[PDB]
This record gives sequence, structure tokens and C-alpha cells, in this order.
Amino acid sequence: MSRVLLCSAGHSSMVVPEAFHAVPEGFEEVHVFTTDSEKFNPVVLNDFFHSLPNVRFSITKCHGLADILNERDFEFYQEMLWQWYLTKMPDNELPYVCLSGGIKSMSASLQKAATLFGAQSVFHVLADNNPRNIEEMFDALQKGQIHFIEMGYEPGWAALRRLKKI
Amino acid sequence: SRVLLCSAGHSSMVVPEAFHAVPEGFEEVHVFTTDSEKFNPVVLNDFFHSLPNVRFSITKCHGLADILNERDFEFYQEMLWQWYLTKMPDNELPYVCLSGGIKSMSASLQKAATLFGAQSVFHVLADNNPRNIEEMFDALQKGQIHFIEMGYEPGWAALRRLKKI
Repeated sequence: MSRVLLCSAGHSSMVVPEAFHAVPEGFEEVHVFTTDSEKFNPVVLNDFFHSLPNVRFSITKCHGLADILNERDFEFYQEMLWQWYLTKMPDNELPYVCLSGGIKSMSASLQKAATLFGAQSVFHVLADNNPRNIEEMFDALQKGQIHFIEMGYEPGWAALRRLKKI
Repeated sequence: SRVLLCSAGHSSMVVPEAFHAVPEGFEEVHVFTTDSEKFNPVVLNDFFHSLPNVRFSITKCHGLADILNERDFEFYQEMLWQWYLTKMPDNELPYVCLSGGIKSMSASLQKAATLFGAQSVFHVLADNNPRNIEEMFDALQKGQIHFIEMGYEPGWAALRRLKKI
């Protein structure tokens, strides 16, 4: 059984190296849903998981969306997010979800998917001085200056999880 | 009565934007903020005094300046859900704006709605980050502020009776 980590990442890609450490045992899968904004930095994350090859790592770009700016873009975003969530979800398990990255309209639609499709532990990650690279986040992990905010198990809907068959 | 409930933090201007993103206006407004120093109540009040046909009530979380660890969020959350059940109408469901505050302020106000009900969980989005009143009324006027509703949350009457303990 696979402890899977689902995330939304924005410009600040450092949030994913911080959500993988916030669960002590570790993780198996790590999937990241981001926009096709050129401000997304794939490099900070492809250096980090290339030192953990026991972690099946993935990044989905929503081709053709960059900045959610009006009502149609969010209707286009929410739907694309909600699809990605059912697929990357494990088949025998609820996933671990991180609400930290992106903009606020990215993160509240992700709260709804976890409540609608289930989530082992919806959680939020806070930091004291905002680490910008891997050393900063490693030495700030070392002095106890990253706290993990848990929000609680989400039972979801077994019926609504069958939607990935259609 | 249509009620508007808003988390607020550093950028105060989300609340007068949330006021105008519902065409008819609001009779009540209630803000739930920490006792931060950065929270500027002055721009809000200056707007909400020019509109004397409304009832405005900020409620400062007395003691909390910032949420930093899992203990400070659980103080925040429990004080938020009382206030959400305090300021909720008796017969109608409130309008909830997830625009101000931090992300754990908004995801908990998010939950609050789903547990108790919310006529409309919405989230106001702008373009240039309006710094003041004249800028916002010019933003509203050039068609740059966006009302992103997210959905009616019917809530649970079996949990709304909980205000009576």
C-alpha cells in the first residue's frame, strides 16, 4: 500500500520539499499539480527527488493555463484539478494532501476534492522565515522551525471515487 | 438578513471588495481577525462609516497575534467556529468570503461553512491589489475585480443546534 502525496505548487516550488518531510515515515508517490506558468521552477524539485529515487515522482502541467484570473479560468482549473485528483489517488488508500502551494483559489478547490474524494490527512505546512533553497529548508528543519498543521481525516465518498472508471 | 462573514489579516481591502461583489449589498458585516499589529482596521472602518445603513462588527482574537504551530491554529479554529455560529443568522445562511487572512485561516473558515451552512462560499479576486478606496472603486469601475463563487454549502441543522450549548 502506497502513501501518496498530492500537492499544488506555484512560483514558490519549495513547498513540496517541505511537505515530504512533514510526515516522518516518508512517502512513496509524490504528485504535483501546477499551472503551465513559466514562473514554475521544475529544477528545484528535480534535484531533490533525484536523491530519493525510491519515490515515484511526477509533475502534471495544465497546458494552456498560467494565471487563474477570472471565473472561466477557475471553472477550467477546478475541473482539471478534480480529474487529476481521482487518477493519482491510490486505489486501496486515501492520499495525503498538502494545501500550501499556489494561490488561495487553487488551495480552496483542493480542500473540496479531499472532502469529496477522501484524504488520509489533509494538512497545511507553515514556516518561520520561508526557506528559499534546499540548505535553508534543511537547516531550518534542523532548528525546529517548520510546524505541520493537520486539519483532519476526510472520509470522502466511495461512490464519487468510482468516477475514475468513467 | 444577508450576512457577510470574512477572515481578515494584513491586506484589509478584501472586505470592501467582498461587499461590492454581491450586487444588492449586505445589511450585516462581521470580521474575525487576530490581535495583530499589522491589521489596519482604519481603512475598513472609514469605508464602513460612509455606509451608515449597515451593521459592522470586527471581533479581535484577544491574545493571538499570529498562528505559528499546531496549538495556535486549534485556538484559532475553535474561536472561529463559535464566531461563525455566533454571527450566523437564525433563519438564513451567511455569505462567506475566503479572501483575507492566511491559508489556514481560509481553509478553516471553509470547513466552518460546510459544517454549519453558507449561502455562498465565495472568494474575491482582483488584478492590481487595490491599496485604498479610490483605487478599488476605480478597479470595480474598469471591470477588474472578480467575484469567484465556489458553491452553496447546505450545512447540517444537527450541527447548527450546537449553538444552544
